[PDB]
Amino acid sequence: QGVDPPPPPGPPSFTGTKLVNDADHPWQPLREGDIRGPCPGLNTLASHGYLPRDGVATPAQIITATQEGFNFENNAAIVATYLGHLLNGNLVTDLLSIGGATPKTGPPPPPPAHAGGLNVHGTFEGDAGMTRADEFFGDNHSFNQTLFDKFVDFSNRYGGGFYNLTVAGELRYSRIQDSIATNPEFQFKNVRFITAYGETVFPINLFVDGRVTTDRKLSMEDAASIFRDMRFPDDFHRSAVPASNEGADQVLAAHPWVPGGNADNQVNNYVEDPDSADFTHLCRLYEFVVGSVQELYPNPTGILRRNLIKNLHYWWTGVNVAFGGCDELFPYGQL
Ligand SMILES: *[C@@H]1O[C@H](CO)[C@@H](O[C@@H]2O[C@H](CO)[C@@H](O[C@@H]3O[C@H](CO[C@H]4O[C@H](CO[C@H]5O[C@H](CO)[C@@H](O)[C@H](O)[C@@H]5O)[C@@H](O)[C@H](O[C@H]5O[C@H](CO)[C@@H](O)[C@H](O)[C@@H]5O)[C@@H]4O)[C@@H](O)[C@H](O[C@H]4O[C@H](CO)[C@@H](O)[C@H](O)[C@@H]4O)[C@@H]3O)[C@H](O)[C@H]2NC(C)=O)[C@H](O)[C@H]1NC(C)=O
Ligand SMILES: *[C@@H]1O[C@H](CO)[C@@H](O[C@@H]2O[C@H](CO)[C@@H](O[C@@H]3O[C@H](CO[C@H]4O[C@H](CO)[C@@H](O)[C@H](O)[C@@H]4O)[C@@H](O)[C@H](O[C@H]4O[C@H](CO)[C@@H](O)[C@H](O)[C@@H]4O)[C@@H]3O)[C@H](O)[C@H]2NC(C)=O)[C@H](O)[C@H]1NC(C)=O
Ligand code: HEM
Ligand SMILES: [Mg+2]
Repeated sequence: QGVDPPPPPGPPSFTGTKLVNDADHPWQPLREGDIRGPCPGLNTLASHGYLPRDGVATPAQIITATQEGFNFENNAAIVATYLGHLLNGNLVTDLLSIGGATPKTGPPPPPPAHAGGLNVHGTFEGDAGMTRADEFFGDNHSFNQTLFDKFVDFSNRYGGGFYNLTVAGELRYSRIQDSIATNPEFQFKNVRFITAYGETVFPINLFVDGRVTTDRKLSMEDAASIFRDMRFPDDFHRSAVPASNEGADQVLAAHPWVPGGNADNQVNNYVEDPDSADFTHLCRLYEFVVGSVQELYPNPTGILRRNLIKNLHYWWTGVNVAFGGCDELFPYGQL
């Protein structure tokens, strides 16, 4: 009772700004069974009906929604979506939960695979987020007001009351320090190291109304609306261009940092990891995930094997462009 996975959707026909908070996409409250998770973007899209409102969707639905709702760039959408799906989705039913585990993704895969959703900590979701607390403290998915207060503080201190690139640079480093000091299991390597810098600029490039073209900066009201209430600002117009992680290099430059983590279940004991992916060694990330998938799926056969092969190729198509050329791996051979 499986599905044949379609290739990834391409870019939208129209790539300009438009009203996305419109009559066909109203904010609605959560009903019982509806799933939300650590991504404010996907949360908002589900709560406006760009995604299924229950928070379970196909990879193709996620790509279309991120493009339609926010003008997320096509390749960035492919890289993030199939990463999330390979690690956390059900490859047979072609369904991914944007939060925790649910029967809505269908019959479970064979362990060690889990199809447990974007909430699963360790390989995609990780530490030193802006509005979510590290998993060590007990909840890696819920909005956290204490962290949002720090968001506001840093915006007051560095951005005249608004979130801009200067704020992003300072906040990213401070949050890393918070975790070093307080989380003995703190990890900041591989996937998390790369995705964390991109996440800090998404509020600027995607959450700021697209009619704003000079001095792009996010108000705390708009930040609260998306990060906490999963709601587009009134009359929200998406980015006038497809966009992703522009400026992430500047965030790293403001406080140069190396992948690693706290060693030996001890705080204030951050050790570099020289084998981790970084921004000049991106193909390492590709290989780490192919390997993680091999751990989840040690001996797949049948429809599962087929869908794995397809989804792996789909992910490579995005990664190849985004990382500037990586040799494709074939852990389960070819079709
Ligand atoms: C995110 O948000 C933040 C917040 O909104 C934003 O910050 C702004 O960033 C810009 C720069 O990008 C800031 O503007 C710059 O300010 C520099 C520092 O200003 C001080 O020093 C000036 C130079 O000193 C001379 O004069 C003093 C005596 O006053 C003397 O001791 C020195 O020896 C020296 O001779 C000084 O002129 C300036 O005072 C003026 O401005 C203040 C207000 O800031 C005003 O109260 C004064 O009356 C007076 O008008 C101040 O004391 C400054 O050096 C710098 O100038 C360069 O650039 C301009 C053009 O941009 C050139 O004309 C000039 O020749 C220099 O090359 C520039 O003006 C701005 O102040 C920040 N705003 C805030 C609120 O912090 C970030 O940019 C945002 N980040 C992103 C990524 O967007
Ligand atoms: C919302 O998110 C926040 C931020 O993550 C959560 O709050 C944190 O909760 C943890 C767990 O209780 C706190 O951890 C402890 O912090 C000590 C350091 O405190 C200093 O620094 C912080 C900021 O960096 C200041 O707030 C604080 O006043 C101090 O100046 C550590 O020394 C503690 O270590 C002990 O426990 C660990 C774990 O068992 C051991 O490994 C250590 O050896 C040691 O015994 C500890 O880590 C943390 O301080 C909190 N941070 C903040 C900023 O408040 C919220 O719980 C979360 N939920 C909510 C409330 O919405
Ligand atoms: C394309 C598919 C997407 C996937 C699979 C995805 C997945 C994730 C995951 C798993 C996290 C949590 C990582 C963490 O902080 O621990 C996350 C965080 C985040 N995502 Fe997404 N995301 C996607 C698209 C988007 C889009 C389009 C935006 C913006 C419009 C966005 C904005 C964010 C932001 C800002 C965070 C950080 C939240 C915080 O630190 O408080 N994402 N995403
Ligand atoms: Mg996190």
